[PDB]
Amino acid sequence: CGDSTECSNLLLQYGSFCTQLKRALTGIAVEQDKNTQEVFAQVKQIYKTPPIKYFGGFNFSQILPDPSKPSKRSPIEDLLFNKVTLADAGFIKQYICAQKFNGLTVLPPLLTDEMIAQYTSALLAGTITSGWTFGAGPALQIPFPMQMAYRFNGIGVTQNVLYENQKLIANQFNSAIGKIQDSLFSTPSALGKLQDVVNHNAQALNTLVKQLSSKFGAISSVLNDILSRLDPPEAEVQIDRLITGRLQSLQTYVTQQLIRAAEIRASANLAATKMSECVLGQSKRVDFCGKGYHLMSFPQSAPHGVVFLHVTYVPAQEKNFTTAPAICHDGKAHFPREGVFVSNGTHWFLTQRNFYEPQIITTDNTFVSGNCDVVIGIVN
Amino acid sequence: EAEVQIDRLITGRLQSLQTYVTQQLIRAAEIRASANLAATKMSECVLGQSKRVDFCGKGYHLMSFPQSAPHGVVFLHVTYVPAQEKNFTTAPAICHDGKAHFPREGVFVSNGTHWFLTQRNFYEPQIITTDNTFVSGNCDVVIGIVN
Amino acid sequence: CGDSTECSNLLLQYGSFCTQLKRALTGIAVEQDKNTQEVFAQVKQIYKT
Amino acid sequence: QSYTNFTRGVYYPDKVFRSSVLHLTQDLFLPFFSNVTWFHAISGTNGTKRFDNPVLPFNDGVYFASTEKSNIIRGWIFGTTLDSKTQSLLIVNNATNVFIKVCEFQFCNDPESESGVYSSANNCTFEYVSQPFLFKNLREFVFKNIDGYFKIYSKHTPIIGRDFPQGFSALEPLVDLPIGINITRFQTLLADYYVGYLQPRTFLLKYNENGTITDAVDCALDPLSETKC
Amino acid sequence: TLKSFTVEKGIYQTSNFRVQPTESIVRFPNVTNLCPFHEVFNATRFASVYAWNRTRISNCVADYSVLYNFAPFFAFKCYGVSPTKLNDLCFTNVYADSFVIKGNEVSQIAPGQTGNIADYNYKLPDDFTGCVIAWNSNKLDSKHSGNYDYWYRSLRKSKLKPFERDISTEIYQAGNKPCKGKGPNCYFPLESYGFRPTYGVGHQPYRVVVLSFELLHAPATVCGPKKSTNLVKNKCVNFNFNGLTGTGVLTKSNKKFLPFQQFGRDIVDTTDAVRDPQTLEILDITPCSFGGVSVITPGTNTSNQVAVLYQGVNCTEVSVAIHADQLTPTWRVYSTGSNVFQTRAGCLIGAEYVNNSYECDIPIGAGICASYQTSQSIIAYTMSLGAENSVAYSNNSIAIPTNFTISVTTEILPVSMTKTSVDCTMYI
Ligand SMILES: *[C@@H]1O[C@H](CO)[C@@H](O[C@@H]2O[C@H](CO)[C@@H](O[C@@H]3O[C@H](CO)[C@@H](O)[C@H](O)[C@@H]3O)[C@H](O)[C@H]2NC(C)=O)[C@H](O)[C@H]1NC(C)=O
Ligand SMILES: *[C@@H]1O[C@H](CO)[C@@H](O[C@@H]2O[C@H](CO)[C@@H](O[C@@H]3O[C@H](CO)[C@@H](O)[C@H](O)[C@@H]3O)[C@H](O)[C@H]2NC(C)=O)[C@H](O)[C@H]1NC(C)=O
Ligand SMILES: *[C@@H]1O[C@H](CO)[C@@H](O[C@@H]2O[C@H](CO)[C@@H](O[C@@H]3O[C@H](CO)[C@@H](O)[C@H](O)[C@@H]3O)[C@H](O)[C@H]2NC(C)=O)[C@H](O)[C@H]1NC(C)=O
Ligand SMILES: *[C@@H]1O[C@H](CO)[C@@H](O[C@@H]2O[C@H](CO)[C@@H](O)[C@H](O)[C@H]2NC(C)=O)[C@H](O)[C@H]1NC(C)=O
Ligand SMILES: *[C@@H]1O[C@H](CO)[C@@H](O[C@@H]2O[C@H](CO)[C@@H](O)[C@H](O)[C@H]2NC(C)=O)[C@H](O)[C@H]1NC(C)=O
Ligand SMILES: *[C@@H]1O[C@H](CO)[C@@H](O)[C@H](O)[C@H]1NC(C)=O
Ligand SMILES: *[C@@H]1O[C@H](CO)[C@@H](O)[C@H](O)[C@H]1NC(C)=O
Ligand SMILES: *[C@@H]1O[C@H](CO)[C@@H](O)[C@H](O)[C@H]1NC(C)=O
Ligand SMILES: *[C@@H]1O[C@H](CO)[C@@H](O)[C@H](O)[C@H]1NC(C)=O
Ligand SMILES: *[C@@H]1O[C@H](CO)[C@@H](O)[C@H](O)[C@H]1NC(C)=O
Ligand SMILES: *[C@@H]1O[C@H](CO)[C@@H](O)[C@H](O)[C@H]1NC(C)=O
Ligand SMILES: *[C@@H]1O[C@H](CO)[C@@H](O)[C@H](O)[C@H]1NC(C)=O
Ligand SMILES: *[C@@H]1O[C@H](CO)[C@@H](O)[C@H](O)[C@H]1NC(C)=O
Ligand SMILES: *[C@@H]1O[C@H](CO)[C@@H](O)[C@H](O)[C@H]1NC(C)=O
Ligand SMILES: *[C@@H]1O[C@H](CO)[C@@H](O)[C@H](O)[C@H]1NC(C)=O
Repeated sequence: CGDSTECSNLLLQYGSFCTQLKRALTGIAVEQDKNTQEVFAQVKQIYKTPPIKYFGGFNFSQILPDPSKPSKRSPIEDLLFNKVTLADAGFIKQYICAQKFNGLTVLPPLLTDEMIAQYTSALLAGTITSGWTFGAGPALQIPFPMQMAYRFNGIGVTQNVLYENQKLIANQFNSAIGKIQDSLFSTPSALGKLQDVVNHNAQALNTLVKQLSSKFGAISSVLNDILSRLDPPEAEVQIDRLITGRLQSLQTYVTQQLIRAAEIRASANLAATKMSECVLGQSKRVDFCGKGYHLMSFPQSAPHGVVFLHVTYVPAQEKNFTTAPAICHDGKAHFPREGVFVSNGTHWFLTQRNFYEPQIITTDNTFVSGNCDVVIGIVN
Repeated sequence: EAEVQIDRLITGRLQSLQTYVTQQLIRAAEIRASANLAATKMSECVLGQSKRVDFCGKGYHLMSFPQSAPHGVVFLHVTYVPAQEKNFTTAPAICHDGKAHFPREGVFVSNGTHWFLTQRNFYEPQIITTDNTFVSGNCDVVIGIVN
Repeated sequence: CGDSTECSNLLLQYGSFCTQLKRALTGIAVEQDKNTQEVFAQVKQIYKT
Repeated sequence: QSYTNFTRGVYYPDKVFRSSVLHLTQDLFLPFFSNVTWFHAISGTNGTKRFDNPVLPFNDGVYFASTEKSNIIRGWIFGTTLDSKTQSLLIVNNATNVFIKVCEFQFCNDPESESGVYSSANNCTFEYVSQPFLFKNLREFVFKNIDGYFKIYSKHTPIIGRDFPQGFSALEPLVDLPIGINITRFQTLLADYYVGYLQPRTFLLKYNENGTITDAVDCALDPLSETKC
Repeated sequence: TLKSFTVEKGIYQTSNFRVQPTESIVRFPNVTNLCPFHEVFNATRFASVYAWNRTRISNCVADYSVLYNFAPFFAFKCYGVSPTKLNDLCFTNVYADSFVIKGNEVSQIAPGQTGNIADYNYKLPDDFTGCVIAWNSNKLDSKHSGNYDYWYRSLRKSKLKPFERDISTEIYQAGNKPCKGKGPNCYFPLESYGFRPTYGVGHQPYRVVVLSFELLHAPATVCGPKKSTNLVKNKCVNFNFNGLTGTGVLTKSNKKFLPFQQFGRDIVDTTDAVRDPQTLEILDITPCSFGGVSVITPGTNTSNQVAVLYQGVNCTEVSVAIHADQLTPTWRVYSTGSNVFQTRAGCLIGAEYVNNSYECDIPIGAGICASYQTSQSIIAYTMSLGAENSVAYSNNSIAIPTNFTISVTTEILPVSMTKTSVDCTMYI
């Protein structure tokens, strides 16, 4: 009933439909800020990296804030931002070329992109400097190669593998980060999950505005024309027809926004769970945070969402070995304490499950229980 | 004419019921999601010890206790929070007779005059011995090895 | 209102309703195929015993 | 005598200005790739020889185009009988002015300077005079008879572009004559040309930054066109 | 809004604001040629119903007071535009169908109706807009010997199409006999009704004129009288450009209209431009500023001071609307210097912006929160995210806990909600 008091007076006869629609949209608007806060505001303090960006040879320059460029965002965050900000009017900006100005107002988020970037930076500095300790109690500094050594223990790989191969691991990490940046740069569809959300909301508003042009059985869709051409007692009939059509269109908009809000809430809860378990800790849940054995994760912000970089350990270059469940020695059955017995065809060795590193089979690496007769397939 | 006026009232009341039921279905879905999370927390926090960070409260999870509440459940999460940290000098390995010694468990720390092995989550210095460490490789491979 | 021109002409006065329903049901159909693919197509190779 | 490849006949359907939009509208248009008759067999002096020049039907509306530099085509006659039993509309284009008249034209010049233009005009109902209309310039016209109005659209495209489908351009309305005339047939009046027929169709029309129509999709032509629409 | 005399601390959404118009602009064609209704209504003779006199009226000023001056009327029978207050509209096309009909068939002139006239002599569209205006002409058309210049086509092969007429007089054929000439039971079609001055009311002649009106905004006009005024640009006004009525801000347009075109439309089929009928200037129509209004309240148990956020607008326009007495809500705030702050969300009036950061209390948006602080007044600030804590990263330094705390935290989750059922029939 824009700028029409006869229509407004008729609209009042339908009861508290506006109260329910206003409250539903307000609840959605509040929920979106709750979702953003739950996903990103998980750190008690704003942590910062040291002045010297040396972490054992690991290069985080593409995920850490770039102090030179405005907004203090990482190269990857800036790429994600430039790639998905296809919304011309996603917030008021102190101000469809008309931006759906038919009583439909888009509200800004409570946390701006720079503040979200600051939360992401705090989480990244915390993870890089102190591993998972900052996510449980106070932040405890640890040298990065030692943090990685303990994460390797977390995935069942002995600490010496990292230290002996520290240069290899740092180079593979740096290469993987560069490849990720190039993949996101060269593949516009990679961020489709976030773009679809923007597109769906745009469609929801565009259709709603278009519904104003429908007649819904009236002689004319314009209230000024109805009032000009018809006397009040007939104008009220034509206006009630338009009120019914527009109100049904608003209820449809609100119902779909509530359903989409529920979907976004579920996604935000998943994002918060992933951040809590994979950024503030090391996860043992298979494929929860990337394919492979999980080592660590890094958050990056994005318009209307979060992008996680999951760093995992992937076994490579496997070799066939002959195995046995136990070794028979002096009538005793010897079992591995932490490993598998393997043979290269002439000699038996004990190795760790996730990385070939043959050891001499000794009484300090095995345990004895029972004799050689009970175990099936025991080898001398 | 009563037929027309009654049909208008029927339309209004029936539409009001459809609005109520649709909102109840959406709220029911929200409650179902919450109930599924509560049941998962009951299974993983109360019936066992969880390793999921911040799933069962802040800090390292020890145990949880359920309490009922009207229309819901309240969990009391008991966690271990480190406190009063001290900053020690560390090293990835100790070099002795040319062998590179790594901890089996724990981290090497130093008070400035002596090196000890301590459990990661609680300062408790131990003497570094061949029972606490393992040997792999030699002193020329590990970066930052100390004698 | 199947096979009726007059009702189609009146139906066009209610806007894009049919288009919104087509989008909603198509989105559901795609989502159901996404759900099946996400649950079962978790392996990149077909392994045999 | 029949040219199949016609993609032209789009015109501005209303007085609404649009900019940088694709607008879906339902109106009478020449369908894309509709069979269009090319009257080269019976063209000018050596075609009609003061004979033939057949009268064509007028189904809803027609598309007309001329490629004759000498302007042998001077006008059009519209009506149902054209022997004074019913009213007929004449739109002859003189070098000085275009003279549009509705009268009972029992006689006409239709059975090389100073050709006859005689007509009897036994009883007249409408008269109108407008600016003159008068190879390097192809002259497209659309003539439709809707609800008592004879709507004439045209474009004297300067296109030297001898190939008939040289490019796409939308026609602009030229005149809207308030004539309550029943039109079922028409004839081309000579002192070559193409005639196509309009059908109800839905088109997606592309309006550029200046509001000029630059392209169009015929929504019934192909599954791809339906997808685009 | 909250239906309470006690308001909790927070920001609440209230009604929206609009900038009200200050002027009324009528821009009708500068035409002084009166439409020839007098020559049609006050005609010497009307045509027979068989071939009604269809007069096209255009390029003139409509004036319907001529009709009230002409005579009291039997009926106006206005459809689509029901009132007789037609002087406020601009019509694209006007047609006057003039005929003399007998009284017992006047009721047959409705858009949908049966009888020999409705079916075979004059047919209106069933969705027709216009007026069928009747006058008693017994004193003019009736003759003592009978006026035989009128007839009806009561015998016809098929139904008459709306506003389409084939006036051939060929004798109706029936049966398998040609019926060429008189003698067979096929009779000549016209009725020959004779209007006599001694006939009762149902048989007297009536002069009926059907005014067919095409209302399509105003691509062409036959406008009624109004006193036009001058254009005022860059202000919110109520404008009427021919029959196009609306409210907005008129500015110079940068669109390139064809000479043909008069109006513009946006992607949502809303008017966004109009050609001025007296100057042919193309104008842009911008909606008058509007947006949500929210009130930031510390809570009525602390202070009754509130701040108002005008969402979606620049404080320059809010200040102008307040000074001009244009803002829709009639309440005002002090709006003094240092109490007006521009946020991304909108114009915040009633809070002093400070350069200190605090934890967010009452959220406003885009980073600006507000609170009630010291003497005490509402302040606005950029929210703090947390304390800073640089961590002493080093190549060879590790922090090891020496003590610990056993912490207990509380997490609350809904499990169920009230179970309801509704008796649909009893409720409705
Ligand atoms: C961490 O990695 C980034 C790259 O991922 C390093 O920045 C890169 O530094 C090299 C230095 O050679 C830059 O090379 C430049 O090449 C152009 C020609 O292509 C030349 O004109 C320049 O003078 C320079 O040699 C490279 O562009 C630059 N890339 C980026 C994205 O900054 C960074 O130095 C690494 N940090 C550490 C501590 O290793
Ligand atoms: C399975 O693994 C065992 C252990 O690695 C292999 O036996 C070992 O083979 C190496 C080959 O270089 C022997 O090295 C020897 O070193 C002395 C140093 O003086 C040199 O003189 C010899 O010529 C030779 O290079 C090593 O002694 C030997 N160890 C034993 C216990 O036999 C074995 O060959 C592997 N089998 C397969 C099938 O891979
Ligand atoms: C780093 O830790 C080591 C061992 O925890 C410290 O060395 C120890 O220092 C204590 C003094 O606080 C010595 O106690 C002394 O024991 C002799 C035993 O005869 C007694 O006579 C003295 O009166 C005193 O009680 C202890 O012997 C000594 N142990 C060793 C192996 O040196 C070291 O001082 C610590 N350094 C720093 C900087 O904290
Ligand atoms: C491992 O060594 C033992 C002997 O130390 C083998 O046991 C002998 O197996 C032979 C098989 O013919 C018997 O005849 C002997 O009497 C067994 N002796 C004893 C003491 O048990 C055993 O078979 C060896 N296993 C393998 C896999 O070679
Ligand atoms: C640990 O001790 C070894 C010797 O036991 C040191 O090795 C010597 O290092 C110096 C240079 O610092 C060389 O000039 C000698 O030739 C090396 N000798 C041997 C036998 O390797 C080693 O540098 C010591 N490490 C530290 C950190 O002090
Ligand atoms: C508000 O309007 C004034 C008009 O002069 C303009 O100068 C100013 O930049 C505008 N501010 C914003 C935030 O748009
Ligand atoms: C070695 O491993 C590969 C793994 O694909 C397998 O195909 C091959 O048959 C194996 N060979 C032996 C001798 O076990
Ligand atoms: C680390 O320990 C040194 C002494 O070894 C001390 O001077 C420094 O302040 C400590 N740093 C922190 C952050 O506690
Ligand atoms: C297609 O168009 C060309 C002109 O570009 C014409 O020469 C040719 O004969 C046409 N083909 C037909 C009519 O099938
Ligand atoms: C509109 O037409 C003019 C004609 O000179 C042209 O220069 C201008 O670029 C056109 N508009 C756009 C947006 O290209
Ligand atoms: C108008 O009608 C009156 C009769 O009511 C007649 O006397 C007068 O001459 C008429 N004037 C005209 C047709 O100009
Ligand atoms: C209709 O009546 C008017 C009255 O002035 C006359 O001028 C006009 O010629 C008439 N037309 C017909 C078709 O009778
Ligand atoms: C128009 O002309 C056609 C020619 O066949 C005729 O059948 C039709 O009845 C005519 N209609 C009118 C209203 O004259
Ligand atoms: C009347 O309007 C026309 C519109 O083109 C204008 O040219 C003419 O000057 C106007 N005359 C007066 C007296 O306003
Ligand atoms: C760690 O060692 C490298 C060796 O080049 C040095 O550049 C870096 O500054 C050291 N880190 C600190 C915190 O001193």
